[PDB]
Amino acid sequence: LFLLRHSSLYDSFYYSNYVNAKLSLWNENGKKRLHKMFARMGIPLSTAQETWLYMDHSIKRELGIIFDKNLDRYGLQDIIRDGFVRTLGYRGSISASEFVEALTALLEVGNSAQKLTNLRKRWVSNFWLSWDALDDRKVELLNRGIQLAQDLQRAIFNTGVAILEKKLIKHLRIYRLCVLQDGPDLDLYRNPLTLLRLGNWLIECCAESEDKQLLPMVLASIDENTDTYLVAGLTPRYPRGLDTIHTKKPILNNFSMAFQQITAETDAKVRIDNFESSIIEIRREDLSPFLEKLTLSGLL
Amino acid sequence: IDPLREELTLESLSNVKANSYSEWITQPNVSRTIARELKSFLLEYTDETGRSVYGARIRTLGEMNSESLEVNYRHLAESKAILALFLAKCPEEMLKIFDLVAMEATELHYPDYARIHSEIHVRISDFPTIYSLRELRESNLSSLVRVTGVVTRRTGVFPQLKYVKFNCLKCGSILGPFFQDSNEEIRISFCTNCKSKGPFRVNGEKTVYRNYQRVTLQEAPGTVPPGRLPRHREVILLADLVDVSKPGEEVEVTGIYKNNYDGNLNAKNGFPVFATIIEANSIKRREGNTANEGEEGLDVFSWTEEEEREFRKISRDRGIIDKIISSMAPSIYGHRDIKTAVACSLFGGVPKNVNGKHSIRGDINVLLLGDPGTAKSQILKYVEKTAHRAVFATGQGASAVGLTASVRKDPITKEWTLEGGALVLADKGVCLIDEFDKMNDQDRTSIHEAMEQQSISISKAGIVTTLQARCSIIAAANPNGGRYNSTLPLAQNVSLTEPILSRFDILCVVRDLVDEEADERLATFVVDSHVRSHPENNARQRRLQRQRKKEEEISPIPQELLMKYIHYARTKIYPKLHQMDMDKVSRVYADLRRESISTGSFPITVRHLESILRIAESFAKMRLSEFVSSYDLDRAIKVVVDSFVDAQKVSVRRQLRRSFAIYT
Ligand SMILES: Nc1ncnc2c1ncn2[C@@H]1O[C@H](COP(=O)(O)OP(=O)(O)O)[C@@H](O)[C@H]1O
Ligand SMILES: [Mg+2]
Ligand SMILES: [Zn+2]
Repeated sequence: LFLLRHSSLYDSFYYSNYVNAKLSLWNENGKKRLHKMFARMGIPLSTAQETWLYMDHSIKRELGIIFDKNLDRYGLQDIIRDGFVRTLGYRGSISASEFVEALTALLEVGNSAQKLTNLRKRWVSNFWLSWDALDDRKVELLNRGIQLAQDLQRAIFNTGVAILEKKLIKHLRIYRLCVLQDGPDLDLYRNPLTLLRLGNWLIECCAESEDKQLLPMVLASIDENTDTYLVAGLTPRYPRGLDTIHTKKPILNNFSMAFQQITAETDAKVRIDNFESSIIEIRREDLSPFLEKLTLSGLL
Repeated sequence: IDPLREELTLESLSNVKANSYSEWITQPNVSRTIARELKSFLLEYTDETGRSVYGARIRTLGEMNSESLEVNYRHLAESKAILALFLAKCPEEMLKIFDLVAMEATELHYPDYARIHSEIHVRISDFPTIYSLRELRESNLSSLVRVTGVVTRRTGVFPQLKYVKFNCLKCGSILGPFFQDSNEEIRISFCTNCKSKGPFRVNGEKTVYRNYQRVTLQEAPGTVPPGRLPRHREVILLADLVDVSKPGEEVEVTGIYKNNYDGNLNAKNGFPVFATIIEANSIKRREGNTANEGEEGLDVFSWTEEEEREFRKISRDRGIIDKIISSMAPSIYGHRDIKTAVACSLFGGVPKNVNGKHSIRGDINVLLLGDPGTAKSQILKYVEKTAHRAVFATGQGASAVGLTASVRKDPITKEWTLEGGALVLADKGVCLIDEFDKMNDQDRTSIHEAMEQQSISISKAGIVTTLQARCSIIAAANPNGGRYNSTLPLAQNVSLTEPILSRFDILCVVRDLVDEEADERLATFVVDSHVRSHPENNARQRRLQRQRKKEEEISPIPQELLMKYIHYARTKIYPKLHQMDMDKVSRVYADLRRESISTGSFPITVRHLESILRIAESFAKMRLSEFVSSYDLDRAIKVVVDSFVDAQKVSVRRQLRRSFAIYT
């Protein structure tokens, strides 16, 4: 669940990739199913939306049993897991996943060639906010990171809702394709990490499920201040928590090789300077020929 | 076998062996039989479709965290006649048993629902017999009644003691908790242990509280005989029923007719006369729903899950907007430009609040300026019928503070207080003002703030407050001289001023012209409609089927389904704009301003660009779509440009139409 200990239980179930994937919370049916689940668990809606600290202690203590008996009905049996929780005297307790989420949020939104250099300088600066958050004396930074993580997850959820409602995810035999052109929050997706977050959200939702053959996904975004794309190849994922011989085997990311070969053969002034070779920057005009060549290559 | 656990059968249950219905029901075995039969009815009842109605109702009840299960009286009467008779004759104990059997059907679906709501109430929807406050007599005492009236007065919600605990003054022993009647006070005279004449201090370690409210129900003006004083009754609203009825509304009250001893009554009258009250069981909002009395259920605008699926299926159709427009006032022959505007106003736009500093209206106002006999009042009546919350007012029949809000002195507290008006009553609804041009200037001017700011400001008698008026206004007016003069500009044909005209999003000018083909077609349609509506031209199922067959001729969508669709779209759909042609809209606005520079023309301001956006939002909403498409924006642009062109004069109309042909 997303930041269970620093938000409400309703928010924790709502803004979770796995819960949305297994319930489709991006439409009204998913919300109705979630409300029905909460009603059968015996937790009032007002109680669920209460913050974690002030939630009724009886329900908080019984939460483990309540989940043990009710999550199986709705297919959320995988929510049960064992993690590491760290506490300091007279302070709140924070789990490892929540700490990592706060650090990533600080890294992402913490606060021609010239603009690119300025953006990369800003990211380098955010690195130091993330570094400072690792200290026990700087807890205000951690709280700020938690709030930014909540906001970023909300924005990514809105963008994913927009993508899925419009049916923007074109399906080609070799691979899937999704291109963002006129979203409300296009600026947030200049950072590769936010784009990867959105890509993971989309991969878990409606793709990990539906019993559809695994297919690599292409996610692209556009920034008007520079008029270029940020293409990011994403490897497919097996259903979460499904131990199997084929699930035991890993899935490799072949997009770096195909992108490099296309760039070398073609002439579109593509950038492969990023460490993650699957993320490239493409000029506005060249994306259509690049995708044509990608489809015709068949090396994905 | 324990005799207290044995049960009878239904035919044996019909045969009564007690001195009264209450005594028969209260017997252990009879109570067990009644509970078993009620549970069977709840679990096994099936409609024409074949699915359990009450299973779905219980599922929805649990989903929404509610504590009221609605049961239709007709269903119970058909399924179990004897139980319906018992409920009619002895509502109290029957309702207690029904409430118990309902928390065991709810708990069947949601095992741990007791942690949300301790108890669940059963509400009767359609009692076959309807009484007036004048018709009530002593024979209706301690029996379920259904009355209609006007909520003249209201109290604040108070916590009432569910259980009262008593302790002896002298002995100090604490008597057990006792049930608190809603009607009158509970007292202990004779102590079981102490046997002390003296009173008991009322004390309790822990007490459970209940919501309580009281209203003054008055005969509605429509039903009271002309020129006669109205009769009134006091209605008591218990938990979950409070705040459902607001003062000035018209409601139908299903409750228990109860009497109690009143000393002052006796004193004043001089006879042993008992005061009377009504214990509300269910409330149905009858305001603005006179023509909707033929339906069933407490709320006719509510929907079920299957109806929601049907709404989705209807919306997925490509030509949904055309069908919706065609279904607006099917009995009116043409005026496809007055139907489109009415549909857009009914669906409305999406209000916006930019960063919490800027507020933008999200409602559409329409004005009908036309000839005397062009079916405007009928359109207003249809809009009143279809809208969820509607208020109808006439020109001179409306005062400047009858609209908006007014200040009075409270009879009880002798203090200045605030009352609502037409606008207030039409919150998130529609306000219809027939004979707009005949309004007093003062009266007219009142609505200026309300129509754009969506708020009412009152500074009177030390009362400094701002209300919410999020109501759309559709008005019908007659041009100066009683007939439109197409040669003169629009401004010279009406006496309204620039601000009021600008506040109206859509203008629909109606002209009556003599034409052989148009006259023939209109006369044929009118005659066909008149023949169709002639009163002479299961039994309930047969009546519904023939009504549906009659309706199918003139409307592609059922009217009740249309009202439910409109309510669902308004409540659950909030479209947004993300992809749109900025240059197209900007050029359209600039061209409109340039053409409107002419003297006496229809005023044009940024309000109309915002109205174009609002109409695009409404068109998107008509399809239950979460995003505005280019087609909806084009349709809104066409509507606005067509209205502007039609508002012009004859001489320049051809030039204007030729110039604007690109957008339309
Ligand atoms: N286009 C039309 N289609 C069907 N009936 C019409 C049409 N126009 C007028 N009528 C009939 O003529 C009458 C017009 O009266 P009404 O519209 O109430 O007057 P006003 O237009 O001043 O409000 C109505 O009873 C209506 O049945
Ligand atoms: Mg009229
Ligand atoms: Zn005593």
